[PDB]
Amino acid sequence: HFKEYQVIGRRLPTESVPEPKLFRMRIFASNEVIAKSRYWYFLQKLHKVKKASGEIVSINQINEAHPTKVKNFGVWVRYDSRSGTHNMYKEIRDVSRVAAVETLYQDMAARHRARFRSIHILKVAEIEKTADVKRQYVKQFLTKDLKFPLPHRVQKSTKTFSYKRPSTFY
Amino acid sequence: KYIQTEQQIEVPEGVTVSIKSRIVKVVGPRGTLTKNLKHIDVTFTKVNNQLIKVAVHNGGRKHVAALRTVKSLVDNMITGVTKGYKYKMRYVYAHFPINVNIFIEVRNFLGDKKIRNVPVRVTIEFKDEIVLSGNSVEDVSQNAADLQQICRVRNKDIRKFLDGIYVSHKGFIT
Amino acid sequence: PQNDYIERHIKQHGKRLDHEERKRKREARESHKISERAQKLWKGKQFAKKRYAE
Amino acid sequence: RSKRSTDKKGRENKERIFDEVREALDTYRYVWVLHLDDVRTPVLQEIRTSWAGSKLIMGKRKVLQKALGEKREEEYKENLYQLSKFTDEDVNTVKEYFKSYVRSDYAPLTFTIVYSRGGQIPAEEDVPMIHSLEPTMRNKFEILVCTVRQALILKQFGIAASEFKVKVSAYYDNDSSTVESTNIN
RNA sequence: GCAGUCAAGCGCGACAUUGCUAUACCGAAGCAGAAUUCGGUA
RNA sequence: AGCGAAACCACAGCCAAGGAACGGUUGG
RNA sequence: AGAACUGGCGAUGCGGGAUGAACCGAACGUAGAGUUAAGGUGCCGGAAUACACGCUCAUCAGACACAAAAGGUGUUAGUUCAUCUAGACAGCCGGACGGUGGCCAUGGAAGUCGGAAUCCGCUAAGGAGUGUGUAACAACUCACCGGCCGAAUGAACUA
Repeated sequence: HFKEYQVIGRRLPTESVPEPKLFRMRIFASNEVIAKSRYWYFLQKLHKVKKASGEIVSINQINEAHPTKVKNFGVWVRYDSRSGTHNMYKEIRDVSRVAAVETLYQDMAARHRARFRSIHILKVAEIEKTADVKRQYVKQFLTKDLKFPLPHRVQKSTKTFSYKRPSTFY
Repeated sequence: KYIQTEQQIEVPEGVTVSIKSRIVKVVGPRGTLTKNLKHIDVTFTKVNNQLIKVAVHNGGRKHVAALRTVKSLVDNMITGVTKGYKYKMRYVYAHFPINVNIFIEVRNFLGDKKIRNVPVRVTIEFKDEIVLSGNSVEDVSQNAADLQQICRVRNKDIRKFLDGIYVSHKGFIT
Repeated sequence: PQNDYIERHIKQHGKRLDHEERKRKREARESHKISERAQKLWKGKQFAKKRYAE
Repeated sequence: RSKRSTDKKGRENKERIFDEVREALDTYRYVWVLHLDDVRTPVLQEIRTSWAGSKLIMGKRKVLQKALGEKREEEYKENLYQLSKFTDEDVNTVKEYFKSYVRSDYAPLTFTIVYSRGGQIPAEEDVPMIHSLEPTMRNKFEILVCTVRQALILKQFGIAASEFKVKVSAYYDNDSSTVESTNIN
């Protein structure tokens, strides 16, 4: 289960430079250690700050404001694969940011074969109104009075032998 | 992935459609036509007793192809039942006259002693032209195709030799 | 064997009744046949090279 | 993958035509809405060259309506939207020309049948049909045929026995800002 | 092979390109018939 | 009918893949 | 082929890997209870025909880095542009002109057997012409627009 963390670093302030830029970003990780490692990697890559002169001011966990509210999430993702790195944008209809990022990671590992090692979450934002969604598969669930069945349900059997010839009707 | 895609079929007052498991039956002035679609995996609904919907849920392009072709097949069946279909073929020969006797037998085609026979699956009626009419489009069309395909001019120039029977006109009986 | 006999016969009588429809159907089917050959078939390598050159 | 495998004008031409229509509306003494049916181009060019004081302003119907004014508030000129719902010549002369102008063109007519003209003239005067078009007579024409296939057959034989006349539904006055009913055919 | 133009991309680099050195059954051909040629199954 | 050996003898002759041609675990 | 430095072997059993010298863990007294590594959990084989998200019909798939640069009207996801309620793609109908049959070439070739430029007038739209076709005209036509049509469509690239 993923979790959202906030990490800030200001590169061990020295003489003549008190309170540096104080780089701030949000990191999604399953634990504090992984969040700190990802923050260090992002600082090394995007910025010129390394752990040699770095410092973790504070790490905090951010909880989604409305864990029971359905939202459409627009995520900008930059990931690396066998080919060169390129930007990517996707839209996810989920309830919480953590679930949306988890689904994005699962899709990337499934379709693009990209795993957590080479995936960067640039930004996660909520789409407020309809007709701003640019993906058809997300617009699919926005239709008014959406009703559909669940044909051919895969019923589970607790016994090897069943004297019923079960039907998959729903 | 499409959550639900549906196609509509009209039901004229002169015909009645009874729908059960995928087997489909049509009744009209010209007779009754029935077909089996248990391998197409589509569902039907009675929305207003005058229109028939065929829909597929959670089906992709592969399933959408069958979803759409179901409407075409049902429309073809309805048109055949209401009005029927007519097919015609032309007799062309250079030197050897072609004699056809109704099973349909072709004799004296390009001076060939062998008599080519095409079983009848559809009716035969009559200029030097044949007329084929039947409620089922598939039956009459296949009969015409078989009639055209038996007159193969083997080991001969295609352009120079024109003898044979070919499909010429298509339309409804009405 | 005159200067032009097949052409003269065609002009006098004409082409086959279904020549146009058959040719159009063959042209239409060639599109699917190209894909089938690409996904099928030394011969396959030669076909791929020819397609790339085209 | 697996898809259905001179240059186009574009929106710039539409904007230019809209501006030209606006200029014609605000410049020409009289404005007419020609609801003309299918017309042979010589007819249009003959009408254009008949008088040098008029311009045959045309374009997409929606584009022309927008220039005229699809709404009362969007009208380019007062009461112009009514016309939507280009000649400096005399109005009476223009309407007389519209009501009297007539041109030959390709139904109540009856045609009995081969030759190029279709047998409307003696065999000696007529010429045999070109054998290259023989497949057309069967595949499309299916072949008396008269007492869209009939129109196509008549056009193929070049039987221009019909006639066409320009029709206008309404006329608009530039300065007066009003629409006069002049339904003619 | 040598030497030059290439240039999707990454001074190197794609398709072209310039000087020497058996039987049987199907599809196509200007197949008029026969005969013949090219491709496929085997 | 009777008398009567010797060479040789760790283990031995139904076969399929691969364990330096090494050939002597999954199947038929 | 021959040399210089460096980690295992060699003197070495055990589990895993259909078996295994260059593979992983683990380096060893005889026993009982318990927890694990690599390796595994449909049967042979002791262990879930576990969960969740997507992908693939393969007529010799798949579960093992060279021949791999490219091809496919096979499929699922992304990037850059064009059109877009001034009417998106598509399907039908209509227009698709005048000098003109441009110049040369002419047994006849008028846009389409050939050679060289490609204009004006225009109209919402005509390449002195993208094709079928005739010894030449004839007839259809796409590109170019309009009308009937009603929402997203198209071109090129990446996974």
